[PDB]
Amino acid sequence: TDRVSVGNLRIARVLYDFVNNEALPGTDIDPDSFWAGVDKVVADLTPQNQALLNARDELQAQIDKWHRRRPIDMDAYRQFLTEIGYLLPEPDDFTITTSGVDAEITTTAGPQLVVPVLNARFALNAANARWGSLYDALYGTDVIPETDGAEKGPTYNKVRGDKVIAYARKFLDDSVPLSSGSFGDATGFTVQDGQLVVALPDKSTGLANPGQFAGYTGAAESPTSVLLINHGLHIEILIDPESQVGTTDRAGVKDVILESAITTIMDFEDSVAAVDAADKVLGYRNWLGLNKGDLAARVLNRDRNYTAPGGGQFTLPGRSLMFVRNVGHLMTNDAIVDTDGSEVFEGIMDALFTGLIAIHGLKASDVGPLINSRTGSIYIVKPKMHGPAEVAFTCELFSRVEDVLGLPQNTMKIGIMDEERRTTVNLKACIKAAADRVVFINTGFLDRTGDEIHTSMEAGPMVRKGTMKSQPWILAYEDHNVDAGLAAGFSGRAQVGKGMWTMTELMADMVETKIAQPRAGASTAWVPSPTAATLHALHYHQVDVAAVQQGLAGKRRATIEQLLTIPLAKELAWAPDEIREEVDNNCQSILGYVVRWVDQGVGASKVPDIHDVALMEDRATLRISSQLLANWLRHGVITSADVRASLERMAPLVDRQNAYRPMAPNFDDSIAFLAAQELILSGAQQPNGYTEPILHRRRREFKARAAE
Ligand SMILES: O=C(O)/C(O)=C/C(=O)c1ccc2[nH]ccc2c1
Ligand SMILES: [Mg+2]
Repeated sequence: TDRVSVGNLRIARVLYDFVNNEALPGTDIDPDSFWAGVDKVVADLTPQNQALLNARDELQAQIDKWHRRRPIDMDAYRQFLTEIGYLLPEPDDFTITTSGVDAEITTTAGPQLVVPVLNARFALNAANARWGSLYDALYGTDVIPETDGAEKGPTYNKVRGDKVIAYARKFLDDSVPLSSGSFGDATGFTVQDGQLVVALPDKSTGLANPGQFAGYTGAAESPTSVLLINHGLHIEILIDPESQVGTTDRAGVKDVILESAITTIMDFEDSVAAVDAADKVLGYRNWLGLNKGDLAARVLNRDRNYTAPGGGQFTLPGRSLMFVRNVGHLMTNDAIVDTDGSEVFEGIMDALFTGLIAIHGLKASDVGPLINSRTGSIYIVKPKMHGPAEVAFTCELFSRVEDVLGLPQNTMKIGIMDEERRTTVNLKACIKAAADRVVFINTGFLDRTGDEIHTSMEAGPMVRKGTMKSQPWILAYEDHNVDAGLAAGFSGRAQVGKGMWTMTELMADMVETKIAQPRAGASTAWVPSPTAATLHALHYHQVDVAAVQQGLAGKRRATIEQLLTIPLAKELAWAPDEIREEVDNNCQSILGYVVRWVDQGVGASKVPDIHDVALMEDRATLRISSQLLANWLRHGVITSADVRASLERMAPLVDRQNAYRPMAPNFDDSIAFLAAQELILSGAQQPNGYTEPILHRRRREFKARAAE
């Protein structure tokens, strides 16, 4: 049909054509030595991949047994885990040796953006979100309360605009402070002899710390803009009295631009639905556009030029340093199949194909104008790993792709996600396994909750979904992550990252609460939009991360006993109503996500919950919900009759909460509905509670039954 024959591999034509005509040219790599390398690498590495997945299952079953066979004694649970190799011994202290890393990762602290790579429009904006308007972000979201007078209507509201402006002025004061006065009384900006002087109504002043003055545009007397700096992040004041917002401003300021999303993660994993070669080629084509510099729908902003505080003409990068998030070790994709017809490990494929593609990010001009890494590294996030032997295996896999691609060893750097229990209680061993390729560690708290629930499925009922964020195990897990990174010398070398803020409409809540992440010494945290990146940039001007990290070293705040504390609910924990509610809540979350996945191949979007509070979540949330319900089922809390009633109930609301095809009132005809049912009912049987097998299968079912 459409398969090409390369050795033991039968590649899909769409993939074979794309790689040949689009990816390879300019890579200075013979289009034949490559595919041989694909064939070799697949053949040689497929064993160990399959052996590691078997290890997971073997381990999972011993744990299922120990709980079935009955209290809960911590010291016993701990000895058992050690006995089974689950809980490996902790290595001697060390320091990572990664090099060739850009400043956005080794040094800068600031928000990290995650965008689905199959959406070029999102992917463009995310790349362009290195710089963002603070007026926009304040005006458009509820950071400035829509009280009275300040309501946000079809036209621009001057009262609301004044409210934004005051917010930004107060921000300026608390970031680049004046030696005397306050930006809110300022009337003009000039640069005179390399210093910056702010025209106050009664006098003039400079910055308290004059070094925070980074540059400017336009003539030094009537500057177009003035560039500030705090905590290694740039602030830009756009000056134009001629403008709309300009005339109303006491110093004629049009805007304040913040350096926001310092890095972005282009995603092939949980934020996309890609079940075939057709799907993977789209994301591949976009990642290529991104690496060349020519992705268009609206284009990638080019770099920003400035005048240094004297006369020199420097430049700043206009884009976010891009990572790519490959899929993990579990799934296979039929984009490539062997002679017997077995599907090829998608993880190995992603390494070969995202690595190849990223070579363009390394070179400018002719067959792309734009450069990702200034230092010659390729940044890859590797999710869903369980233990140091799976980290090691990812090293080796990268070592081999490099050989195939002809890059120096250690080019491809790894972004380690701490989002599986077996990784968590062995994190030091995971970092040691990747000591010379590791550019971050990051707490993937949602997936981590999923694994947490599935690992102890046979122990008893779990606490509700909302109760998880406050649990002893997850607070220990968050801190433990930071101690290990800092111990291994991440400060000034690698990022130390935290999770995603899914409540996309609740920005005031984000601005008030997300500050805790850098306060815990994390040099980066995840946001789901360019706007939330700008707002989360504020926290880094408020919190000196370098120092928090500095005064956290040497400390150990988690014990293994705290990590291993299973989030079990106590006896008589819940009234009948709180259960019905939690059931309805998970069924609506599962329904509204799965329906967009199977029917439209959307892996991440703005989906309203039960109360229409819009949440932008991905498969990790689904993994939590479906595993939670599955767990309550397994342990008596609810029945099978209950699940169906809830699904049946929530379905028509999801339909009304949404091109779209309604699941109600015809339930066993919607493949999506049958998927959401399967996810819950087959939940305990899924390997590690993983949601992709069912999802992939059911999406492919939808694709087929729609061709005619
Ligand atoms: O915690 C995890 O397991 C994790 O890796 C997070 C995510 O991947 C994630 C979550 C929600 C999102 N909304 C938009 C994008 C997005 C991404
Ligand atoms: Mg995850």
